[PDB]
Amino acid sequence: AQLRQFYVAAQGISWSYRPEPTNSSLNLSVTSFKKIVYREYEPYFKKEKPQSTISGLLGPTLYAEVGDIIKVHFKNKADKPLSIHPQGIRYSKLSEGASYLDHTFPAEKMDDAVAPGREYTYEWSISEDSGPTHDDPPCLTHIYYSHENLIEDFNSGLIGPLLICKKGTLTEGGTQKTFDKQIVLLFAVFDESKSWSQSSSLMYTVNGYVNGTMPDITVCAHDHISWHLLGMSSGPELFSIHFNGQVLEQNHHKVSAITLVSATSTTANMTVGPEGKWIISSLTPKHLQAGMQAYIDIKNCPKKTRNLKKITREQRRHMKRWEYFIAAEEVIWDYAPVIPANMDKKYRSQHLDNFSNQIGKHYKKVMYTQYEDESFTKHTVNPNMKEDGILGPIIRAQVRDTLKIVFKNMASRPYSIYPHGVTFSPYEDEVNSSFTSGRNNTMIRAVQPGETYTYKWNILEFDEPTENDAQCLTRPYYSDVDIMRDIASGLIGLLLICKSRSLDRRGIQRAADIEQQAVFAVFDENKSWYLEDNINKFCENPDEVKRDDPKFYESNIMSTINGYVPESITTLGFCFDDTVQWHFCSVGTQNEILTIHFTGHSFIYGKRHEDTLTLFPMRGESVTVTMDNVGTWMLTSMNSSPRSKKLRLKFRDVKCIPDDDEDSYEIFEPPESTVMATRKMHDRLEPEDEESDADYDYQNRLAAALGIRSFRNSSLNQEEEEFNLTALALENGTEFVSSNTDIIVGSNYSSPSNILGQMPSPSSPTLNDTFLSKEFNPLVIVGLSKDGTDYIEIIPKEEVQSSEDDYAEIDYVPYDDPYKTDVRTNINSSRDPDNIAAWYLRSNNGNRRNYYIAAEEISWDYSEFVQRETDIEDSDDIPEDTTYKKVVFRKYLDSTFTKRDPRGEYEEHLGILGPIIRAEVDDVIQVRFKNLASRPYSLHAHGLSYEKSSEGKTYEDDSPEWFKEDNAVQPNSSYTYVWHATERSGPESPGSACRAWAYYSAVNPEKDIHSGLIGPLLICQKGILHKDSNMPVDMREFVLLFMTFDEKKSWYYEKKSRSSWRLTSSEMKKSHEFHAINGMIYSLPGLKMYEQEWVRLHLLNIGGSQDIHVVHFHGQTLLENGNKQHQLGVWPLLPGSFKTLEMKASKPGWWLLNTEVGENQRAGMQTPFLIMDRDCRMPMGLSTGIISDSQIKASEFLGYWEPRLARLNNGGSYNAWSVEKLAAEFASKPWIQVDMQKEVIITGIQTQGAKHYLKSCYTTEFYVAYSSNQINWQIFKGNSTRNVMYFNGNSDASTIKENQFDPPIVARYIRISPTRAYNRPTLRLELQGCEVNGCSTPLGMENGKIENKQITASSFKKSWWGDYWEPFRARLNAQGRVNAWQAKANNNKQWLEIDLLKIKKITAIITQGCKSLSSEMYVKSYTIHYSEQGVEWKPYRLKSSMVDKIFEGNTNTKGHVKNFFNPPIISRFIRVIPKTWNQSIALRLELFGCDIYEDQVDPRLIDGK
Repeated sequence: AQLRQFYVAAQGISWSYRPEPTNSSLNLSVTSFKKIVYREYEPYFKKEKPQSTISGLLGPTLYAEVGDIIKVHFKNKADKPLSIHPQGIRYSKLSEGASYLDHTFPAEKMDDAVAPGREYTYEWSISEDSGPTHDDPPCLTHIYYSHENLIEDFNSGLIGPLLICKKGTLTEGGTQKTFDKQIVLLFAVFDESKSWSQSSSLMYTVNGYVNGTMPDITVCAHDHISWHLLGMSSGPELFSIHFNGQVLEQNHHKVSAITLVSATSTTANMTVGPEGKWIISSLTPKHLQAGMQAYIDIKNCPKKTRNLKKITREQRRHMKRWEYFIAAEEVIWDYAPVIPANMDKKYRSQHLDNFSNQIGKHYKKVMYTQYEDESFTKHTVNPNMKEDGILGPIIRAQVRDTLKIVFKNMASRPYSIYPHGVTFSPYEDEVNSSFTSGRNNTMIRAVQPGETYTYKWNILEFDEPTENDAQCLTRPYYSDVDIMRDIASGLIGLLLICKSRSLDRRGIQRAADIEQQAVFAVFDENKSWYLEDNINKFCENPDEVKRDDPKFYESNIMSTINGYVPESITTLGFCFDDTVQWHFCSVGTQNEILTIHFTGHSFIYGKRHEDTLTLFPMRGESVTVTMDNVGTWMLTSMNSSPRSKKLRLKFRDVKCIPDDDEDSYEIFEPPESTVMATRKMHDRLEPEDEESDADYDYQNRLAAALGIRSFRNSSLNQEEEEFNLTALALENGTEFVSSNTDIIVGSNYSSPSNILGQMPSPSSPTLNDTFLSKEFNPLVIVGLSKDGTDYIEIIPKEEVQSSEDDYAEIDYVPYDDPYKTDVRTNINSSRDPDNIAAWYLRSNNGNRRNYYIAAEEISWDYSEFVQRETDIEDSDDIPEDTTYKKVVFRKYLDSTFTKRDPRGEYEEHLGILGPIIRAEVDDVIQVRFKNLASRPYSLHAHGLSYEKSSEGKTYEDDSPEWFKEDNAVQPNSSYTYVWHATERSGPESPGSACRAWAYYSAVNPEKDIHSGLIGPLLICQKGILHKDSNMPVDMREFVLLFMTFDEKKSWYYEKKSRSSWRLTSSEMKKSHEFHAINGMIYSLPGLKMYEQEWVRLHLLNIGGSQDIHVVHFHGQTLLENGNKQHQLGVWPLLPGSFKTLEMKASKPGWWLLNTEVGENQRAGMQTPFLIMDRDCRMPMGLSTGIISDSQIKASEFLGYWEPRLARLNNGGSYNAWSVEKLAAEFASKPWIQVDMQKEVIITGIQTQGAKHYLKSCYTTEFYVAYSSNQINWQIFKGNSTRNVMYFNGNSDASTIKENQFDPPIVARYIRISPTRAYNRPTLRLELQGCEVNGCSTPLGMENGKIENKQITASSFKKSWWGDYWEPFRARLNAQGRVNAWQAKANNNKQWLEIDLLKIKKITAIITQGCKSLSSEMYVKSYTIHYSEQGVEWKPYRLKSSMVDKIFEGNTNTKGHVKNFFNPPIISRFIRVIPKTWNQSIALRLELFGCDIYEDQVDPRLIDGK
């Protein structure tokens, strides 16, 4: 246990982004912007503490360890109120640092802002749950900033780092015990226009420097470094950091590039190379336009030589260096190979044709060519596939080997090559500055024309792929002299590094084909230096050209895949039950993010299925796809940007010929070693044999590991250091009910009958609407006019497929014309009978699950629940008050489509989202779709497997005599879709309960993102769902979509007419569209949860572009579960992402939900949510006499049985309320209305019968209604199937029955009405609940908890009659002749004192008294005093003047009176002063309030030193 005390101050300096001096950057007043920055001081603010030289504009680093307390003494020194706010800590209301509407008293409003020249103290406590001990690097990093004004505070500085470490790894000075150096980096963009001073300057900055002017970072050789990477900007930005000639390990993955988004942090581990000076920078072209660079220098520190810097000798049994030959040769390139017949012969297009638009484009390029022997450049080129038009040769290398590359330049300019992450470090010690001068920061030497050179790559043991990776990795390689202009010319290469277990492309499962066709490149001809030569011969004359013409500038950019335009590309074919390994990479960069989606199949990424890929600039990925659906499909750039929508590939999965011999053309793989022409790799030993026929030949100097090698010691021991405090116990992701209301009985249920017994939809007998219809037929109103047509089809007969890796490739001649025969749909009798659901019914699973869905049109208002915040009338939110026509999905009951199913209480935080579709593993789902709109719509699933005639797109090639009924459902029509759940759609083995998918209408992709059609669905394991109703049983689930809506693309029949697009480029229709979560901008209701409870969250984002959303929950830390137990604090969401997370609630109150991206958070996307209390089963009066009889009203009573004089529970002579006549057919029943004058939380209700005159009467069923005003009300429904909740009621007289409201309700008027009863309808009720937006609970726990030593009336204990009326017996319900004391003196100077050990906050007091049957005696008035230590005794007085407020008292022997007081009192000692007494003084009491959470700052190791 330690106390970490820090002294800080925010002060103003003069700064110009240039380091001639380190701190006060001025020279001859060239430029000087005002800035405000944090600074650290010595104790008691005596002298400023000296700063290092690397960090110019960066706050002090804060560090902490689990089990400690942080105290901060912030004070202000600028002309601005400022504050401080951390990110990943468990807050309290006194140490948050942010201001919003949370209904807090004035004493809680000091953290919001401090005045210039004043100071405040911040206290934080760390516990197990906010800990780093979940199988991850020991120390996590976070960022802290100012919350007073997000836009203006950040742009003037005010940024600081925070670190949290595990237990036992920290020293006195803040350093660890193992690592040698810790380095922190910051990347930022500063905009001077939005700042304290108004100017115009935009800077891209590392720390505080611009244009690559940063002091060097010098380290020694072969040392371990720990890196802490941040990144932040006021707008949407992304960073792709790269370290030259180095490799890193992150989250059990070996990487060479680090991707970051604004307001994120990351930790990394690194080992450095032998020597040299290297550059580090980003890869986004916007960053390459500016400097964005930093330098690193490695020196040879003496006597620290670890006997290994980077060296491995040549004693490898299977050496891969051979004689590799490449060349860089000029060529004429034709982009469209369609004008030849089908040659694709990569021959030089010598024809120099010149048209208006180039045909035979003859662009001058330079490309990587390949040869055979050491007599380099003689006419012998190794043949390969006709595809891969412009990519260089593919290179393969394993671990622990050498590669010898011979490069000859023949393109009249210097050129070179270097790979990414392939080598831990090039063997730069061998080379010398005589030739390899390294320029300044390269260490790689270019080669002049007519010269040859040799490079020696060496793969070390530290470059091996980790066990939690794919089969093996892919990396790019290109030129070094000038990255952008060399990339503009067509030279690209790929290198594959494969594992010591992965034999070098011998056999990868059964990989018939390997697709290197996965490179997307954008070529710009305005930057390659070959522009002059082609522009000389392009036009009729070269003297009339200029860059002003858009038709000239835009026409020179070509976006292609593998150098071919997507139009002129043939299809592909694949054998059934075959595996294909793809590897994607993007080199042509357009500072954009790209995503791709497969149709009909799914990926396997790591240990999970994704079915959607997002690729980053200059990054490589590897996936594997299993072929299992016999049909034609298409890879598409789904979720595309508004531009570049023409990116598609076409493939076929054909049923394989059953011939035992010569099913297709195949001799296996005749090369088997990538051998079409030898002598390029003749020393490439046989892939069949690896480095040990019987043993590995080994030569190394194994002394780098100071300790034991310990490769056996895979220290993934799941170590869990534990330390708990307050009420925060250790947690791991499981199914935890934790602390809330719950009972052991009931709970789960089974599903005995599954094959056909599941008919749950028509269960509800009555509903709201009524209009009769039936299912009819598909009813495609339009004729057979090309609704189903061969949109895409090519039939190729090609031999160069070559069956690249393992097994045969189809001949494309002997295929099946339908190739969807199976037995399912290959039926020539009738048409499309829905009996295929009976087929493939998986064993005994059965579980035919039926759903009915309709689509219809409504009107929507974005901002409705803002009324409470709408203090000024103005408009709703805009002069155009946010009302637009939309179309949505809705759920009905039966095939008639006549009655609607009302939305209950669980499903109200949904808004525009449609009904939820739930299923268990391996279940058949039949869904009916009914179109009630005025134009066609369809239904497209996602993730789950399906067969054709169950899709919604209009691309398919398979067009049999069935002109497909689906793909268009015109008005007044219905269809039946059949879907099947399988194993690959389920969750993981050790992961959460289940995951989430989505569906949407997909016939034009601009009706699903917009116009309101969203359909998220859930698939979960066996034994979870309930038989009667498809409901979860274990945990509370929440579903969160959030995405901006643009009301200009929903133009079909919700058309954007609006006075012909009325705007002046300054309206929110165009300028700032509606940022919304579930269709509303603020005040999302229906979010309630208990304290110390587990909640499952499904965060899903689909569609959109260039939108990255960071999610923050105030006061809570969320855990990510599944197979690795990774804990984090903030999650970013990418386009087309689905995530499942778990969360635990910490403390009650009102908290905020937002996204901390920046300027798009102040214009919407905010939501306050509530945590209520641990328990609320406290009676709310109505039996003890607190509630008066004037608040009770009924409509009918028999007479002499009053309705208001009968609400008591356990007494009376004439007891209850009677009606004397039950209704005929329905309830239509008289009601009892109860009012409470306030808003409270209601949880349950008790009931009792009647028994008099040798007769027993009791109600059996009833139903409840509630309201906040007497105008309108609702009917309670939850976990029920008959759309109204029917309670079980009584069974016998004089026996209490208890019921629970599964979601707590909020209201002020309640009314319950019976429906059936035995004998005459009779009732007797009691109510249970608690108070809203406050801590109201038996804090003192006077009735059972406090020991009999702290509540002795030490003030004036002149109380005893003699061992009879001993004090501290003053408890609310003390049976027997026991109560508080009776004063012997009965004077006016004698009072009561109560002591508590810890400071606590008291809110209300209930003073029941006069418990004595012999004689009744109470108190009529009293006053209150309090103190800190016991010498102050500050009287409780009103805000007007110094007057002791008088209080009320009892009025009868059995009476409970509860006194409030608006300002709660925070103290330890309390004193009660009796003033007026009817008779001898007697008392009983109970205290209410709560304890301040983090006051655990008792002295333990002061000053932390």
